[PDB]
Amino acid sequence: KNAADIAIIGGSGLYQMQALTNKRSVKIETPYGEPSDDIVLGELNGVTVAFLTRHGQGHRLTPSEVPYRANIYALKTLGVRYIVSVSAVGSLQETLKPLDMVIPDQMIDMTKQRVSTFFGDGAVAHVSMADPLCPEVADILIRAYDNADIADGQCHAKATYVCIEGPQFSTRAESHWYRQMQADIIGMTNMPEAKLAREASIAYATLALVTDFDCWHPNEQAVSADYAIQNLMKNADNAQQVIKQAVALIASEQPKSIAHTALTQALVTPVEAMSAETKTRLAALLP
Amino acid sequence: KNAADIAIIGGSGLYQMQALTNKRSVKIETPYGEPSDDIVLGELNGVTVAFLTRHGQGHRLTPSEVPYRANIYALKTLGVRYIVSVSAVGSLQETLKPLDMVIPDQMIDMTKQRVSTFFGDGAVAHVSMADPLCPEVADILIRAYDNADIADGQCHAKATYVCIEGPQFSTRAESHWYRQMQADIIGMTNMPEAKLAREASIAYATLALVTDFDCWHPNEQAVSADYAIQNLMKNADNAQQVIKQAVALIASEQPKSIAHTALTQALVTPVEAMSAETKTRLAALLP
Amino acid sequence: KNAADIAIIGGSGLYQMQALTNKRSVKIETPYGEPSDDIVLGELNGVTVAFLTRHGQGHRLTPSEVPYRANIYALKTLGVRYIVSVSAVGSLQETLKPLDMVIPDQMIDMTKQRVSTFFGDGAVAHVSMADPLCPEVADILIRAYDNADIADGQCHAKATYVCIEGPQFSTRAESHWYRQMQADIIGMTNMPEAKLAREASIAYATLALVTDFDCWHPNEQAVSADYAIQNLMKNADNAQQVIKQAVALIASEQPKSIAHTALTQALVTPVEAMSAETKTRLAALLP
Ligand SMILES: CCN(CC)c1ccc2c(-c3ccccc3C(=O)O)c3ccc(=[N+](CC)CC)cc-3oc2c1
Ligand SMILES: CCN(CC)c1ccc2c(-c3ccccc3C(=O)O)c3ccc(=[N+](CC)CC)cc-3oc2c1
Ligand SMILES: CCN(CC)c1ccc2c(-c3ccccc3C(=O)O)c3ccc(=[N+](CC)CC)cc-3oc2c1
Ligand SMILES: CCN(CC)c1ccc2c(-c3ccccc3C(=O)O)c3ccc(=[N+](CC)CC)cc-3oc2c1
Ligand SMILES: CCN(CC)c1ccc2c(-c3ccccc3C(=O)O)c3ccc(=[N+](CC)CC)cc-3oc2c1
Ligand SMILES: CCN(CC)c1ccc2c(-c3ccccc3C(=O)O)c3ccc(=[N+](CC)CC)cc-3oc2c1
Ligand SMILES: [Cl-]
Ligand SMILES: [Cl-]
Ligand SMILES: [Cl-]
Ligand SMILES: [Cl-]
Ligand SMILES: [Cl-]
Ligand SMILES: [Cl-]
Repeated sequence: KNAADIAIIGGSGLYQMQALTNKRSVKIETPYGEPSDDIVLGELNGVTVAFLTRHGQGHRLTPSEVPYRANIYALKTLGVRYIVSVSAVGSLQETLKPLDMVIPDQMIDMTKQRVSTFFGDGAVAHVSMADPLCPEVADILIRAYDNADIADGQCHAKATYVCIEGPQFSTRAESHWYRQMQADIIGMTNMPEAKLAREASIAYATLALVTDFDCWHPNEQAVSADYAIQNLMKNADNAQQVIKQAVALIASEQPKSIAHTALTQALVTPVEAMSAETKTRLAALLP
Repeated sequence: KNAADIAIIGGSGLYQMQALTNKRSVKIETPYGEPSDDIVLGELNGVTVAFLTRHGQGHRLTPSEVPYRANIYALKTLGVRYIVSVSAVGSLQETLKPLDMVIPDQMIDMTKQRVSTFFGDGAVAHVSMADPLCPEVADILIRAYDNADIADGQCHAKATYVCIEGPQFSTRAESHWYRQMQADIIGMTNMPEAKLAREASIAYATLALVTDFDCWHPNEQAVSADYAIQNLMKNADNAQQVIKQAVALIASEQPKSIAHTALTQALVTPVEAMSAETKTRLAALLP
Repeated sequence: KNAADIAIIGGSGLYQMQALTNKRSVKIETPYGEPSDDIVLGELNGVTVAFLTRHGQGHRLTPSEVPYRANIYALKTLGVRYIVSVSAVGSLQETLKPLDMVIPDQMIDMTKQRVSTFFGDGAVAHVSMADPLCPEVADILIRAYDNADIADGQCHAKATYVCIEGPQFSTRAESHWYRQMQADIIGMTNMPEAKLAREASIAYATLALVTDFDCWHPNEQAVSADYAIQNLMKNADNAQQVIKQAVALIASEQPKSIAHTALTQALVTPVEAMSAETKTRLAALLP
């Protein structure tokens, strides 16, 4: 009977959602192997939410090895229609400061080595990622931030997230180049997660937590190393207040998302043309 | 006795060449496994042409999983000296409109996960891709287009094709970025096909069929979804007329291509230095 | 008892270091398989240096298949604290001419298919690559060049190296694009080598040998093909004089490098949290 309309995918610094009631863990098997950790289900004011720690318990996974296809497939099997990804990012812009949040509206996928589709091997589909972060969810995030009355920082909307492979932080020349491409924040995880969520017909948007300037800033002075985890911990607690507010808005407003029908004019291979093995592997994504 | 000097690699919307006479299919085994489909051989005015459907019958393959090395190796075994790749593309430029054709002269390889050389594991070679689309074949395509007297659209030469991994269409920020890199059209398939054709000493050029603006255009209005396959079908039939004319010109003119000797000053490992296994795998490419 | 504080990783045209005395070869097993070739140990004026031919004997490896993790791991096991990578590059800038040397201070990793970290599968670490080429070693290289009194060319410092996957040389549009990103030289090998050296806490810098303009120059005239190996051979012999001088300076000056402590605030997984298998695989990199 385990079902949730709304999921939170928690990034660096988010290993649990403390405030959920009647917490219970579910191990979901998928055709893509195991998700990053058992998915936690609980209620935030009677609204059932699924919480998935992207890096697993103890932060055991690097961005490149996160099982993105299992995680999105598992959330699909729970009936999730809305995902909020909560991710630590570096800032590429002077006006986006540590402890600010950013709700990007665009993304550029610079990742190299990640499987970034559920398709292939028997089924062809080409979803549009023109608007890769659902504006109805992004608008909710903006009002959720304001509703949370956060003491530190501000929230910026309409930014571009560039996703890199990792795990190392960027060289200065790479940071300069991402700036020239008009990117605003940098992270390692929201691709291929945004692509996969779209293929799975799930509305997906990102609440980014600015943890520092990328390296385009000479952090050289002895005043940089340990504050950086402490601000990651402060960001994470601010993020929890924002999520509380956002879950409330999604539950009451239930916005229509273009993601919800993304597969239907993108699927090239008719379901009747798929092999038994292909249909079985794609079962939760197909109408 | 199955030999062809000229091959057409057909993209989205091109699953056959109807006009060829004495059609016959050949299954070619290669050291890279099977090509995308049986290669069809037939005569266009007594000129033997090989036709290969890049996506296989029924459009079964996504761009990332096309067996590019098998396809080019197989066409090499038939003695093909000239390839025309016929590919559906998105436009990144206002003046390149749906139903136009584009004959690019440059390419940028943004693909991530494709094996993009026949070399490695026993043999080292570094071919130049400075001019990655043979200008002698591109010039033939331009005159072929004019000779075909196409009713809809115009043909543009001297454009840059950016090849992305796919399968999803680009985000708006990615489209903006490709524009800033001076790319003109976007597709998913002509890399590594152009690199492999060059390593195989085969002259290779692209006839691109504009199927729509990339996403940098708000197709939002209900007036976009189904016309998009119908214009892909119109493009494909216009393309057939162009190919008819181009095969005629290549057959009569037999232009000299720099691709024809591309391997000879690029090969670092002397053939006498290769292992038996390496020589056998590379046999059709070596002098 | 085989130990060296300093290693030279030799690129195209560098298959040995002739001047070392009491040469002896060591085969090092690593958890990442075998290095590119047996590492040669010898003394340059009584200073022990390790010499590793990146492409193996006979130039047998392409850039994509070099075992970068084995090579860096093996040099770590010898106690190497300083690496000079000596690499052939193409120039993207008019003022960087064939036979010049370039000591870059920045790098952009455009490679696609290379394992670019020792981390994952049990251990998470995020080293900063903000300054990816140790300025203390780069400054030594500059003074080493001057000390070597090279007859042909000049040496340029403070350049950006863009690393591409290879093996083909760049299209003109790609060369144009790398110019627009403010890159100065192009090579195929120093990523992921620079990332891995940083994770291994080894100071790493590059002596780049300009072997020609990239393709952004019409080498068309019959005056280009064979001079290109002869200038690669002249570069290589100039490089040996520079290395002689650089080894001397590193040995006497022993500069402190930020690389030397790069792992200590970057490691996320506590050593006590790693599995036996993970600790064993990472043993030489861990404190
Ligand atoms: C030389 C520039 N300095 C070094 C002292 C830094 C320092 C930290 C980062 C971080 C970062 C990551 C985790 C915790 C704190 C930080 C921080 O900054 O202070 C980053 C954290 C994320 C990030 N995004 C880039 C992929 C990925 C999330 C970029 C980051 O860049 C940093 C640069
Ligand atoms: C290799 C990458 N190229 C870039 C254009 C593509 C992209 C899309 C298609 C589509 C297609 C594209 C967008 C949305 C829906 C479809 C679809 O398919 O429904 C197609 C849709 C139908 C189709 N035919 C298969 C024979 C239908 C007769 C072929 C299609 O080919 C495509 C090729
Ligand atoms: C939001 C922007 N709109 C959505 C309604 C579109 C719509 C379609 C495409 C297509 C496309 C692909 C197959 C059939 C028709 C189309 C079309 O456009 O109408 C494309 C087809 C190819 C293409 N190249 C990009 C890789 C690959 C061929 C890009 C395309 O971009 C499209 C954007
Ligand atoms: C790792 C990537 N780097 C970028 C410069 C390269 C690139 C090319 C070569 C070549 C080379 C380059 C272009 C055309 C022909 C050759 C060739 O090789 O014939 C070489 C050609 C000969 C050669 N020697 C092998 C010991 C010949 C003595 C070494 C070569 O090394 C190259 C390295
Ligand atoms: C059309 C442009 N012309 C063709 C005649 C060339 C010619 C050579 C290169 C070389 C190159 C590589 C090995 C030996 C000599 C050369 C050379 O140039 O003359 C290169 C050698 C390295 C290089 N870096 C690019 C990856 C890699 C080392 C780029 C190179 O670009 C070249 C372009
Ligand atoms: C997925 C990519 N994102 C980009 C910011 C990152 C990047 C870094 C961290 C770090 C981190 C970052 C930089 C330097 C040291 C660390 C560290 O870790 O010591 C972390 C350091 C500690 C940590 N906590 C694990 C639960 C400590 C409580 C989490 C960290 O998460 C990171 C995430
Ligand atoms: Cl932790
Ligand atoms: Cl920092
Ligand atoms: Cl179809
Ligand atoms: Cl459309
Ligand atoms: Cl050689
Ligand atoms: Cl040359």
